[PDB]
Amino acid sequence: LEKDFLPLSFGWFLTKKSSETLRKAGQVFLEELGNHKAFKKELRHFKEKLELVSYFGKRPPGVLHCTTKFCDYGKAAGAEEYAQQEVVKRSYGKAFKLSISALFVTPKTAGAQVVLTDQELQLWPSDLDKPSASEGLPPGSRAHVTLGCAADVQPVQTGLDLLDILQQVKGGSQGEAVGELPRGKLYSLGKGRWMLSLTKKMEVKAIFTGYYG
Ligand SMILES: [Cl-]
Repeated sequence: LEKDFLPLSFGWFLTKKSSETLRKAGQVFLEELGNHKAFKKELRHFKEKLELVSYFGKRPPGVLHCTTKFCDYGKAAGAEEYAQQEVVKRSYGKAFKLSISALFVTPKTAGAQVVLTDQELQLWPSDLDKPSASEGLPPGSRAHVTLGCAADVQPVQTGLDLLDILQQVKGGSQGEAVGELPRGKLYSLGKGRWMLSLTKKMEVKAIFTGYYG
């Protein structure tokens, strides 16, 4: 009868090569964004400039990763429900490619938007608190890699911020780009929200597995 612990969370964990590449790309973005006059003009929402690398002080300590289901060893809602799925068991330990379409910043978080393939969507949970469907967006829209958080912000916030951004962008509030950074168009969504839409999507290798701490 004896029950088994679940992981702390399921997700795609980037290889060291991929993790370092994306981490470097994220840091260059914060450096460039912070230098951009359009960003400096609207510093209200955050002769001195703001170093965003310092602002987003809390970074993922290990390799970067895209979380599917936070489980807390079973103490999270729907953890056992998610973990016993056939597709989760089959995909365990398996290698995937994650497509990064954009990098974004809010006063709370910094992260990368992941656009899941159809296969990868099968690994996306259905019972997320405040899902994409709740905001008129397709499931898996809030898939992401967290690059950094403000001091009193928890990592789960990054998914909420991406969702909020995509609801702005969906409803035609994207507008025209305020400018351009090296690797894409820079969009200002107001209220401290910024998005860099990559000219060429970035691909990273990651293994779908369970994290225990
Ligand atoms: Cl979702």
